[PDB]
Amino acid sequence: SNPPPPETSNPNKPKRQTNQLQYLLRVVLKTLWKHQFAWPFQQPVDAVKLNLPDYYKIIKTPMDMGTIKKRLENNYYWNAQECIQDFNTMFTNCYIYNKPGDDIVLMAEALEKLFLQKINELPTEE
Ligand SMILES: Cc1cc(-c2ccc3nc(C4CCOCC4)n(CCOC(F)(F)F)c3c2)cn(C)c1=O
Repeated sequence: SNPPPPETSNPNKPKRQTNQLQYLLRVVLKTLWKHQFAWPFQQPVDAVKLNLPDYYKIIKTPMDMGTIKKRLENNYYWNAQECIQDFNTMFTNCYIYNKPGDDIVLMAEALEKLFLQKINELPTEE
């Protein structure tokens, strides 16, 4: 079976809204989410559907943009670094699991190049 997805709401975890988190939702996530290659990354890796019985024996910290979108829209995060780390983990998971040269890796690398551009433009905290 698939594991439960990463949590997106937890009453015990404090949260805030900042201009950097709003930029991560309206600019960074929005740019990647609408990209032609977004869709393998728009929901948790479905190892059952994809017939990957080893995926969740290898990847300890799965992450995907559907999870990140909900985390931002429902204020799961305290700071922008947590969200940036989620994006970074999503990319490195892809590079750990897949063969170099697989199409999913080329897709990840195109999204990552855009992510890096957008994050360098992160606004000073207001
Ligand atoms: C290992 C891994 C896999 C994927 C990933 C995620 C979702 C995917 N949905 C499909 C197809 C399956 C058949 O029904 C139509 C959709 N593929 C297969 C085609 O993917 C491709 F287009 F990219 F080639 C999916 C693959 C996502 N990350 C992050 C992975 O590491």
